[PDB]
Amino acid sequence: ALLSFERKYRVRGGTLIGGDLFDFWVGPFYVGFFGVTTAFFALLGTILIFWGASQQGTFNPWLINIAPPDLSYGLGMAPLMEGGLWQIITICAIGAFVSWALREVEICRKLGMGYHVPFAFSVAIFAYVTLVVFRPLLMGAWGHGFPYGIWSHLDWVSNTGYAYLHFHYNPAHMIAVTFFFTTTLALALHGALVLSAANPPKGEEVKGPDNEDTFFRDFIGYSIGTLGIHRVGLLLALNAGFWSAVCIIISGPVWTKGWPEWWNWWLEMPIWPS
Amino acid sequence: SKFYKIWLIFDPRRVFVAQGVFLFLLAAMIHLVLLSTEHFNWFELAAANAA
Amino acid sequence: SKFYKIWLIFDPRRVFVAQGVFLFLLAAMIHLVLLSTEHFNWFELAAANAA
Amino acid sequence: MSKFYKIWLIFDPRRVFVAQGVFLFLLAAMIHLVLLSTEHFNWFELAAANA
Amino acid sequence: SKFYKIWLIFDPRRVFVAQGVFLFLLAAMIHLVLLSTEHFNWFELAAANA
Amino acid sequence: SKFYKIWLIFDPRRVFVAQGVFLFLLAAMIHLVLLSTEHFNWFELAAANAA
Amino acid sequence: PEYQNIFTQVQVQGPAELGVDNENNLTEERTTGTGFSQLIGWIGNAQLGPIYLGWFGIISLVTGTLWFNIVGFNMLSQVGYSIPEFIRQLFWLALEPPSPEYGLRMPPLDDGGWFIIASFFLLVSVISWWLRSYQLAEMHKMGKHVAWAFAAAIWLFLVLGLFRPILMGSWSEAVPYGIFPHLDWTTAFSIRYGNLYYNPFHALSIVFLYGSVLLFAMHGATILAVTRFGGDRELEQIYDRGTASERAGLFWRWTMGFNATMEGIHRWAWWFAVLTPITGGIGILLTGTVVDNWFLWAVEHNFAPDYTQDYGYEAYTTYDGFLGR
Amino acid sequence: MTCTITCWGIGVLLGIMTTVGLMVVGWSFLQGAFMGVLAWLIVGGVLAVAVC
Amino acid sequence: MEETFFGNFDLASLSLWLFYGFFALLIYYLQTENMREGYPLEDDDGNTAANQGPFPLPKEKTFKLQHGRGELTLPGEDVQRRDNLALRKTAHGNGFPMEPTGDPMLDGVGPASWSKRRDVPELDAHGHPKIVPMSAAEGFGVSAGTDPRGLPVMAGDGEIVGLVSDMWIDEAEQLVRYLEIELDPEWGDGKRLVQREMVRIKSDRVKVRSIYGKHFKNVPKTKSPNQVTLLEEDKIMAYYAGGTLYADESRLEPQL
Amino acid sequence: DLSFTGLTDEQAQELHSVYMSGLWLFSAVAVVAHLATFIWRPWF
Amino acid sequence: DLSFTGLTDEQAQELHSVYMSGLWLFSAVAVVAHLATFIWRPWF
Amino acid sequence: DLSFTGLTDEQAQELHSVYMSGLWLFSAVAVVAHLATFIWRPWF
Amino acid sequence: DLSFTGLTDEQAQELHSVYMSGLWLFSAVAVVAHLATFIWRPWF
Amino acid sequence: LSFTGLTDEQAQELHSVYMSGLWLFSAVAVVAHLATFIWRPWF
Ligand code: BCL
Ligand SMILES: CC[C@H]1c2cc3[nH]c4c(c3C)C(=O)[C@H](C(=O)OC)c4c3nc(cc4[nH]c(cc(n2)[C@@H]1C)c(C(C)=O)c4C)[C@@H](C)[C@@H]3CCC(=O)OC/C=C(\C)CCC[C@H](C)CCC[C@H](C)CCCC(C)C
Ligand SMILES: CC[C@H]1c2cc3[nH]c4c(c3C)C(=O)[C@H](C(=O)OC)c4c3nc(cc4[nH]c(cc(n2)[C@@H]1C)c(C(C)=O)c4C)[C@@H](C)[C@@H]3CCC(=O)OC/C=C(\C)CCC[C@H](C)CCC[C@H](C)CCCC(C)C
Ligand SMILES: COC(C)(C)C(=O)/C=C/C(C)=C/C=C/C(C)=C/C=C/C(C)=C/C=C/C=C(C)/C=C/C=C(/C)CC/C=C(/C)CCC=C(C)C
Ligand SMILES: COC(C)(C)C(=O)/C=C/C(C)=C/C=C/C(C)=C/C=C/C(C)=C/C=C/C=C(C)/C=C/C=C(/C)CC/C=C(\C)CCC=C(C)C
Ligand SMILES: COC(C)(C)C(=O)/C=C/C(C)=C/C=C/C(C)=C/C=C/C(C)=C/C=C/C=C(C)/C=C/C=C(\C)CC/C=C(/C)CCC=C(C)C
Ligand SMILES: COC(C)(C)C(=O)/C=C/C(C)=C/C=C/C(C)=C/C=C/C(C)=C/C=C/C=C(C)/C=C/C=C(\C)CC/C=C(\C)CCC=C(C)C
Ligand SMILES: COC(C)(C)C(=O)/C=C/C(C)=C/C=C/C(C)=C/C=C/C(C)=C/C=C\C=C(C)\C=C\C=C(/C)CC/C=C(\C)CCC=C(C)C
Ligand SMILES: COC(C)(C)C(=O)/C=C/C(C)=C/C=C/C(C)=C/C=C/C(C)=C/C=C\C=C(C)\C=C\C=C(\C)CC/C=C(/C)CCC=C(C)C
Ligand SMILES: COC(C)(C)C(=O)/C=C/C(C)=C\C=C/C(C)=C/C=C/C(C)=C/C=C/C=C(C)/C=C/C=C(\C)CC/C=C(/C)CCC=C(C)C
Ligand SMILES: [Fe+3]
Repeated sequence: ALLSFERKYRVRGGTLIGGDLFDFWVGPFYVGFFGVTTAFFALLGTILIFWGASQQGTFNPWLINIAPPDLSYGLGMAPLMEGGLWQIITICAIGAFVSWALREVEICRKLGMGYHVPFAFSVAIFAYVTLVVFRPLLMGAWGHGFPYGIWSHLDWVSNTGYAYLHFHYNPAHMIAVTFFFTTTLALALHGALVLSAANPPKGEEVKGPDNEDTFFRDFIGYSIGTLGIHRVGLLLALNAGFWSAVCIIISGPVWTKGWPEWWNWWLEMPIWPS
Repeated sequence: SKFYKIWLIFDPRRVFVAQGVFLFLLAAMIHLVLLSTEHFNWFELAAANAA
Repeated sequence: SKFYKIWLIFDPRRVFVAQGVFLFLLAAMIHLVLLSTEHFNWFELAAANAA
Repeated sequence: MSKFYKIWLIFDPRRVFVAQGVFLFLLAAMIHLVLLSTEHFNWFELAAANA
Repeated sequence: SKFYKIWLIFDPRRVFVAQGVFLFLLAAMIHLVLLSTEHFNWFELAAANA
Repeated sequence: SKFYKIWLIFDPRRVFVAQGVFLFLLAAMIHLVLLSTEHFNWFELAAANAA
Repeated sequence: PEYQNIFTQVQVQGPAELGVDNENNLTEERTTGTGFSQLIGWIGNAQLGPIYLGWFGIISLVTGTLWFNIVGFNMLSQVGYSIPEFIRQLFWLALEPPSPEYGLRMPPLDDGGWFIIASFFLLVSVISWWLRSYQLAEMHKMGKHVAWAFAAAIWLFLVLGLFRPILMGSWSEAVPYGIFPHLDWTTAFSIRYGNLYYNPFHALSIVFLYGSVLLFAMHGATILAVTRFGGDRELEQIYDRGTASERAGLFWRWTMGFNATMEGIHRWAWWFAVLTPITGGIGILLTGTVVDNWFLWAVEHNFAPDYTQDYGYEAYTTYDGFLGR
Repeated sequence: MTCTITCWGIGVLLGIMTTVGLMVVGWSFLQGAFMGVLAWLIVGGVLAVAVC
Repeated sequence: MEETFFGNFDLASLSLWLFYGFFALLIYYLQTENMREGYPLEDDDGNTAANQGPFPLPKEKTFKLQHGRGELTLPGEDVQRRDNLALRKTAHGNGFPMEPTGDPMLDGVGPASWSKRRDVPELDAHGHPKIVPMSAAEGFGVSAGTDPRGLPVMAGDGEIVGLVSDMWIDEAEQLVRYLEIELDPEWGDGKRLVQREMVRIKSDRVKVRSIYGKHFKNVPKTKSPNQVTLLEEDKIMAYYAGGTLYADESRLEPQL
Repeated sequence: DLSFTGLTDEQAQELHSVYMSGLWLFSAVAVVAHLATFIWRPWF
Repeated sequence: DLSFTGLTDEQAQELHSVYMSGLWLFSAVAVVAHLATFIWRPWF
Repeated sequence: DLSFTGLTDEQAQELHSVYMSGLWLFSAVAVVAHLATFIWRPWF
Repeated sequence: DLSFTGLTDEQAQELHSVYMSGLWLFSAVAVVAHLATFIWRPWF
Repeated sequence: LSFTGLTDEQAQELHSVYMSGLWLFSAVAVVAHLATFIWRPWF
């Protein structure tokens, strides 16, 4: 159904392709040309996962594992039950993610708002793309992508991390991790100000932007502002997604030794006395 | 000669601060390259003497 | 000479704080340099003298 | 020498006294901690040795 | 002497609160240092005397 | 004597909660460092007495 | 293209804002010293306003510096007061926790004794800062959401260094004070107790860590998308819903079938971030005290994947083949 | 602006020069790049502040 | 303890199930807190829908608005609803877009639609209007970036509609909000406001691409030249963003 | 004459008298506790 | 004459006399405690 | 003249006089403490 | 007539007179200190 | 003519003092360099 104010916004137009052929709503969802492709690709990938689970012998969501082909198969296609099903789902997954981002462009174009949300999602897609196709292409085999399992894809992270003998010493991992722990810190503090100002102690008037602006001035000596926090909050999250893509694309295509050995440039500088 | 006119361009308070910082950092840097060498390192040189 | 005119340019409050932290930090650094040398480490020298 | 009292014209007594107290104690803890690190001036380790 | 004038510069509330926390932190610190040593640790000395 | 004037500058409402929690954490801490020691651990001592 | 609100195209600077005040007399503890930085004003507010210094702020700063100095000055002494070596090994030095042989007793100063004293001052500094956050919110007559959220972070901070070492009965279970060393502890902690990936609370905490970055990217971009309708004024949109809140809600309703309000988004934002250390704190507490091996726990509870392929490299290639000879 | 950005451009240009200059006399890329990054921030920052 | 209560159900397993119960209650609480605005659902015809969702409406909460503006209980009738919308259904059923019956930018529908906010200016902590022109503001000036006052304004089709005369700022946050445009006689009559988020400032001009030259004369005006009410802000901003789709047929029709 | 907390001299004087009664009562119990535990296991 | 905190000179002298009374009482306990510990286990 | 903190020339004289007396008392203790330490365990 | 700090020429000499005296007193101790340590362990 | 808002007479007065300081700083540096050359020459 609609909302109390939704009717005045559901106008015709704003599509990127297909016009009014697909321009309608199914329930609350908006269907576009890319909503049709999203439905096809997502459903095809979902069914193929359970088809592979049926042949795997288990339907347990923890134990379902669709794995890439061996490194021997290279960049070519593999038998469906020997790693080819994973490749098809990857094509479906990429098609469903790109369509989802393009569908968001149509929605935000129909509402006359900015395209920040689809652009931010593209960084998430870029991180997924650099894990499943970009990095395997550089390393020369489709078997370097992570498997499609709830707990299996943690084993891929564990072994890939320990393939460089200490993955905490990765300079890009060091930067990327700093962005998660800070984005969550920024999210916690930003969400606290709005909640604290809008929900004061019982019997007290609600607070305006000035009161929360002066709180952090009293608290940490500097306040970034109502607009600045969202502006810097997106940048912290986008940098987190980007630098996480960097830490994994340089592990194997750019660096093959252990990651602690990378810091040997700093230890053995000519300036340091012997 | 007529070099005094530089103060009609440079702010005396803004250049004195820069000159003071530059002079000390330069002095510390030269004092540090001497200690890097094994010939002019007076700390290690004194240890070699009377030993 | 007539160096007193430096105070017509430098603010005495801001300069005095600047050299107060500079003088101690310089003194602490030099005292730490000696402690890193075997010859001038007075703490370790007393231990050797006792033995 | 006899006319250093004018330093209190430049400096506010309130902030100088607070800063001096923090610096003096943080100084005192530094040397006391330095002495405890040495094997010769550790008065706690010496008392055990005399036992 | 004339040290009574220190209260003309310092706020009596501020000194007392600062001194109270400062005094306790030393007492806990020095007691902990004594516990670290083998000679001034009164807990193990009682055990050793058994 | 004259210590009753400490309430003229300290808020009794603020002091008591600070004076209250501090006593419990101190009491809990001493009961814990006392339990860590083998000699003064009354829980372990009772089992030893029963043998 | 259209102007994306990522950088302000023009900045206006007026008299410094000293902040609001009430009968609590906030101004008497304020520094009243302000400075304006234009570089940071391209992305946020350009004023480095006065900071409220009370007693919880002063106590935390002084005790925090003592922890910083004790850890730092020990590191300098470790390399024999060699400043060039101190800088070179700065990321490698640390103040190691006590050895396991001392249990919960006070260890010698050179073998973790200074670690306990330094950790005592850090604990005081962190708790004092929490009290300052709680006190400031009370004096501003605002909600205590900042203090409660910060208390969630302290919960993992307390568990990781105070609560868990007591339960294991050894101060040696604490985290070393080093840049690289606390990364070494993190890796060694996972290896010692099985595989921390299989800790359900570590998995759950990652869900809320990913969700936190997920949701703040979603919220950060949505507000920037509706900032043309005055969407950055979130507080006024709660009290009087404008077109900015409607379009932001309708964008997500048409995308994923449901949305939130301008207030309710910050309840989602608050809870995912707060649940990140709360769940992790429980997972670290159970690690060592209860389980001692997480992968074997996973095998017992039947959520560890099983593999049927071979393991050696000889089952996939040859040494000569890999070398191309 | 148009001068702060230009002064920043001179800093990054100097950092590239510093990297290759140190590589010529030995060192390594990462060792040279670190001083190039460091020279970018210092000289580039000073230029943007010393003159506007 | 390393002893299990029954089977393989230890303390770690018990804490997991306790969190599952807590999370289910948390999700229920979080979702209901998001239903304070926009409900009941209604349908395309305006009547309340037969389906309302699995989550019931939350209990009423009250906001004590400042500056003597009364209270506000969010779960209830919405005063921001618009009436006499110039739209018609394109289908007899549900789930299909509405077609404007006139000029969408003038009637305020779709991307150009505003919301019936309060007809009073937003106030700062003191109580004065939040957004004021820099002419009234004392001690405020441009400290960085390009000053747009005096630069010509170029519309979305390249037409020059006037020169920027003033610029409205948020003195509470020291942030620029609007730019005043002195419309030329050939394009308009008086002054118009454009929000800072729809204008790109160049060295010699300011460019607004969402509005053509002929659409500037119909931008909503402010009742007074010293302050702007919340309703006027919502009408002005919606007009410019509505031009991103209604300026010409090329924008409305699909790009491919 | 002086009160940073707005309490007159008379109120503070009797506030302290009640406070000292609790302080001595708390200390009296503590003294017996330390005296009893020294007989049990002396630490000196 | 000079009073940053506001309280008068004779008022300051009254407060300092009490502060020293408490200070000497605290120091007297410390000296006795330090003397007892030195007899127990001297550190010199 | 030259008043940057509001103090007068005559006001600052006794403030410095008591500060120096406080300085000498603090320094006198340090000399005695240092002299005792050198006798106990000399560092030269 | 030139002053960027509001200071007067006549009182600038007054400030510099005691600063130089502080310079020589600080330097005199340092010269004695450096002379003492050179006798102890010379660095030349 | 004068970007610092400083008259010609003041600038000439300011330079003479600055030269006097520069020579004194250089004179000390010269004397220091002969001491180092005698103790440990680098040529
Ligand atoms: C080999 C490594 C192990 C590993 C071992 C651990 C360990 C060990 C832990 C985690 C934990 C965490 N892991 Mg894990 N983890 C691994 C793999 C991963 C991966 C991945 C992609 O592979 C990810 C994303 C994560 C993610 C996470 C987060 C969910 C979580 C941290 C909570 C948090 O926010 O901390 C933020 C909290 C803090 C930083 C404490 C805050 C301290 C206080 C509040 C601040 C004091 C400030 C201080 C005084 C300095 C102030 C100075 C200022 C300058 C003034 N792990 C592998 C398996 N993981 C934590 C956990 O379990 O949570 C349940 C944890 O302890
Ligand atoms: C800036 C980086 C951060 C980010 C941002 C981000 N994500 C986003 C957005 C943004 C800004 C959206 O707008 C968009 C959205 O609408 O979210 C509600 C989204 C989104 N990111 C999501 C999830 C997600 N984000 C994650 C993280 C992040 N995304 C980063 C922290 C993660 C991680 C790393 O854990 C996940 C799992 C979704 C909720 C949503 C995208 C929804 C979508 O793509 O829908 C279309 C597809 C389907 C309905 C089903 C597709 C099924 C496939 C065809 C088959 C399976 C493929 C897959 C590889 C399975 C693997 C399973 C195993 C790994 C267990
Ligand atoms: C769990 C979700 C996120 C989170 C939440 C979170 N953290 C928080 C909060 C919240 C909600 C706060 O409210 C609180 C805060 O104040 O934020 C501004 C805070 C905070 N958590 C912080 C950081 C932090 N957050 C972290 C992580 C996170 N916490 C997540 C990202 C981490 C990590 C990765 O573990 C850290 C390290 C702090 C910035 C802040 C509160 C810490 C604090 O101020 O403690 C008091 C200590 C001091 C004032 C001094 C510390 C030591 C100084 C370096 C000493 C001074 C040195 C100086 C050079 C002097 C030298 C003198 C000598 C030369 C003599
Ligand atoms: C590595 O370090 C190692 C070696 C480990 C180490 O140990 C380093 C140790 C180092 C550095 C020692 C540093 C210690 C120093 C310097 C000691 C200062 C200690 C002092 C000064 C003690 C004053 C106590 C007096 C009080 C606090 C109250 C008096 C009590 C009365 C009751 C006050 C109230 C009185 C009133 C009358 C009421 C008020 C009146 C009115 C309102 C009218
Ligand atoms: C070996 O190599 C390595 C290791 C790298 C190394 O070591 C490198 C070291 C190198 C290069 C040293 C370079 C340092 C230099 C050069 C520092 C000289 C320092 C100098 C010169 C400062 C003296 C200041 C003393 C005064 C001046 C006190 C005055 C104090 C008094 C008390 C003030 C008087 C009172 C008043 C003014 C009151 C106000 C008056 C009125 C209100 C009227
Ligand atoms: C390893 O551990 C190591 C490190 C060795 C360690 O432990 C280090 C130990 C260290 C440092 C000891 C720290 C010192 C301590 C703890 C001494 C302070 C102790 C004190 C001060 C005792 C107060 C007792 C007061 C009470 C308990 C009740 C009195 C309150 C009464 C009941 C109030 C009445 C209420 C009223 C409302 C009055 C009514 C009147 C009006 C309302 C007018
Ligand atoms: C192997 O090579 C390595 C090591 C790598 C290397 O880099 C080599 C080093 C290299 C290349 C550095 C190149 C050195 C250079 C360029 C030397 C610059 C140094 C200069 C120029 C010295 C100025 C001294 C000026 C003073 C110190 C004045 C004193 C000022 C006095 C105090 C007066 C102040 C004013 C007043 C008192 C009142 C005035 C006001 C009124 C009258 C109103
Ligand atoms: C790595 O380093 C290693 C090698 C470890 C190292 O050790 C190197 C250490 C190095 C270099 C530090 C060198 C320390 C230095 C230089 C510190 C000198 C310390 C000084 C100078 C301070 C003393 C005097 C202060 C007092 C104590 C005043 C007494 C105050 C009195 C009591 C106040 C009286 C006031 C009033 C009553 C107000 C009356 C009010 C009115 C009249 C209104
Ligand atoms: C130039 O300046 C000087 C100054 C010279 C200098 O050197 C500069 C200093 C320098 C460079 C030091 C740089 C510091 C570094 C790298 C430290 C990084 C720090 C890191 C990574 C922190 C790890 C996580 C810690 C946890 C997780 C704690 C948890 C434990 C908490 C605290 C609980 C309390 C613990 C207890 C045991 C309670 C004890 C209490 C009692 C017993 C009552
Ligand atoms: C048997 O024994 C034999 C073998 C014979 C033997 O011993 C052989 C030895 C022989 C022969 C001598 C070998 C040693 C020698 C030669 C020692 C070097 C001597 C040195 C290095 C001299 C130091 C003086 C430096 C100062 C003291 C500068 C003062 C700097 C001042 C402080 C300037 C800074 C102040 C400012 C104000 C500037 C700021 C300005 C503005 C801000 C404008
Ligand atoms: Fe927000």
